[PDB]
Amino acid sequence: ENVSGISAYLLGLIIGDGGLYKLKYKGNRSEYRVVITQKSENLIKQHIAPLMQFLIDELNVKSKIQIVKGDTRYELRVSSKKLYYYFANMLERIRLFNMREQIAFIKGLYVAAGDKTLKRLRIWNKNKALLEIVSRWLNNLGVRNTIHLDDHRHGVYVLNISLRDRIKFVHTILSSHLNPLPPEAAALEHH
DNA sequence: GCCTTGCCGGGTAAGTTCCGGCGCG
DNA sequence: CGCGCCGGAACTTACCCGGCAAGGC
Ligand SMILES: [Cl-]
Ligand SMILES: [Cl-]
Ligand SMILES: [Mn+2]
Ligand SMILES: [Mn+2]
Repeated sequence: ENVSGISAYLLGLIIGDGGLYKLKYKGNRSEYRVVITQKSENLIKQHIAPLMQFLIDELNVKSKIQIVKGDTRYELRVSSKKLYYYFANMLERIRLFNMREQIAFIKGLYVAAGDKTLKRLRIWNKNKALLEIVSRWLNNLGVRNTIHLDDHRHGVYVLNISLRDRIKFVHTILSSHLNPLPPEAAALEHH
């Protein structure tokens, strides 16, 4: 499914560089936000926003995509109870992702929280349970990896992908045409 | 000879929840 | 009155990045 793949990709970005927020305001007012932030304006507008917009249209979500410029980064934001729960329930059921969704999610998580040099293959996150799920998926895909506490200070774990399986990881996972290619993977393929 | 990877410090790119406003039953 | 989109941004915790050296083949 094209929509489930894009969805899993976006969830990867949300988990890695954004979030899902249920806000309560003065006067019993409220808001539900789907958020992805990124320093690069181009990435948010040229790569991420069009995918989100496709999803919004497919799901008949009436809300608009907002791009807010902040001091340190751009924010892509959709204010939508419907889209919020769509992603929050998907995240709840993450262990049940099929292979396609797994790969889309890993791509997204990597763009957001991965080692972009690709000299080493690493993903940082404070959620060990999350990295452990990804570890299992990678193993099933034949990509060896380890999880260690990379930063004792702030308690951020790292998922290190064995360079023995660099080709398999990059070609089979980052470069799968089953769903949107991460920018650096698209570049490699077009050379 | 060199690759790999745990480990750790460097200079910062994300995240999180406020605010005032509007719309609508 | 009770909720849910919009637009902005202040505030908080950094961001992944990259060097080093131990191990192992
Ligand atoms: Cl990438
Ligand atoms: Cl509304
Ligand atoms: Mn990021
Ligand atoms: Mn953070």
